[PDB]
Amino acid sequence: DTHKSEIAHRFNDLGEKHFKGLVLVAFSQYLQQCPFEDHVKLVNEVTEFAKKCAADESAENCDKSLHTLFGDKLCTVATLRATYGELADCCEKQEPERNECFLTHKDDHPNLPKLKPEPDAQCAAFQEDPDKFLGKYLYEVARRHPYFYGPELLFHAEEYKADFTECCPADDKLACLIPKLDALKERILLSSAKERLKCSSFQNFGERAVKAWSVARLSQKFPKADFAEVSKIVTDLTKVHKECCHGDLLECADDRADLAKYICEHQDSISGKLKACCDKPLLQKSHCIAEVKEDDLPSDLPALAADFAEDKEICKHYKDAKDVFLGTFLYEYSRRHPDYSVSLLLRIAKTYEATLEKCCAEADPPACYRTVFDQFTPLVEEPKSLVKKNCDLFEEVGEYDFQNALIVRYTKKAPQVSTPTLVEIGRTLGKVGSRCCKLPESERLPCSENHLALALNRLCVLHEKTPVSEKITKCCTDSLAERRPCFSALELDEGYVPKEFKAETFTFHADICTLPEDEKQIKKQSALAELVKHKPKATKEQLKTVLGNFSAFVAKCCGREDKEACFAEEGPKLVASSQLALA
Repeated sequence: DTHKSEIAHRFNDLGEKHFKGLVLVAFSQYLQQCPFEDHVKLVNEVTEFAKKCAADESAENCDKSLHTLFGDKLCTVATLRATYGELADCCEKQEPERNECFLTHKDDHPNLPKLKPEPDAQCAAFQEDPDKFLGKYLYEVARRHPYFYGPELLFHAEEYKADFTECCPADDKLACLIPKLDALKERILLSSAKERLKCSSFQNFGERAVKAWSVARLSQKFPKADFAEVSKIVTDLTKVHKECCHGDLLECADDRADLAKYICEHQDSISGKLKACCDKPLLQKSHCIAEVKEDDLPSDLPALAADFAEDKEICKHYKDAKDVFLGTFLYEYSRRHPDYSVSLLLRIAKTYEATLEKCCAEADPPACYRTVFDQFTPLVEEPKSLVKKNCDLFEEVGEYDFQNALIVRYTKKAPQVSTPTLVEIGRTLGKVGSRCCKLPESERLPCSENHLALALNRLCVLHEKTPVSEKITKCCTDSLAERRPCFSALELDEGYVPKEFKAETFTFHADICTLPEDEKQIKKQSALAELVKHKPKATKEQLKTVLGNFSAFVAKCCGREDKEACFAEEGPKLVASSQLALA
């Protein structure tokens, strides 16, 4: 078989730490609400069985697929029906039905307590049992991010470990640690969103979309890599993420390490950016490769016209070599467009395709498609200008205000979406501005739009469980490449029924005062979303004014000796008048 004992195989390939680590992740992700130590128990159990199997691969049940095994193990959890009404059902199922059911049950918004950099308790529990602590952390993250890129989560566990290692004996324990952990969780959220997108793309669009994505993306990254090489990496990487996305984390990690190895063996024909990565220890390397910056364009990028616009037998290649020719196009076009977002590239590929599909059905395809690259211009311009308008706004207005505009913007598009989601999305989209907008300008488009894809996908993912808007559905389930334009193209449904006004929603209390700023913002942005839901027609500018008024009022009442009296005295008036200020 593919390996006598997949479990042994993986155990042997990954080694215990990573294997347990990934099993922990795998398990945490599948069974998100389970006590950490029950996951540890299961991981141990499975790891134990790994070890037995590694010792005797012909042992009873060592033959079983990883999933049967892990599904089996998960299905043994105590409170299975209790904790996971859904999952129990899954457990009656054989693989892969069972895994599929299990994945489906994966909760993308388990809304678990926020992992708070709690330096003392954490440093303590890390100093007590760094293994349990990192485990916990894998668990905490995995369960919060049921699709987090397993291997990556082990890598992040290292950073998490490295953070605590650096910061625990420091006198300045909080201020060594909180920013690291803050950054880590951000890196986590982003990585998570990245992997979520990958996984969503598999789920929702299939491997070919993931592939085309990865082609576009790895072409950008590895522009000096030949197509074959990109393709190879894409196939492998797709497999990696397919596995990971399917909770086949061991395979995923193992394949990933294979891939990293492969990439590092081939770094010279892949990218000079890999050298840094390929010098790194395993997880770092893989991480580094995953996150690798795009290589310099090779100075021998081929003119694309010749093959892709001018070549007379394009239709022929298009007909008998579609995937490849398009893949090639995508590769070629993407490697020379690190300045475009992947989805843009994919849209461009789709237009390229559509244009061949058009041109080749016509009388002189060549005269039709010779202008094929020219049809990319509008595809380019739209996101470029959206990125500009957004960076401009962002620049002008700053993250929170930008988030607010985004919250308004998305709440308008999708007012049925839960406030927290809307806030989350607009918040994340604002973090996109902050991330992307400050980048060298040619990086903002790919940045914004790539990151936008992450956040939309987040919304989409959320929308999967909690479908509230067909328009979201449509945007989420139509072309992944079009998803961002689709969302961008959303505006307010002049159908949507303003959410009934509930004063309390905008009623602030002094509790807000003790909130960290991001939570006060969230509270404001939540009210803001709510202001929008209630007054969908209210312009962002009215909303901004009103939120302004709310913020001021909050700021003021928080600064009052009697915070609550302030909120109590002044809130309702503002709540009432706010409404006047809207639609």
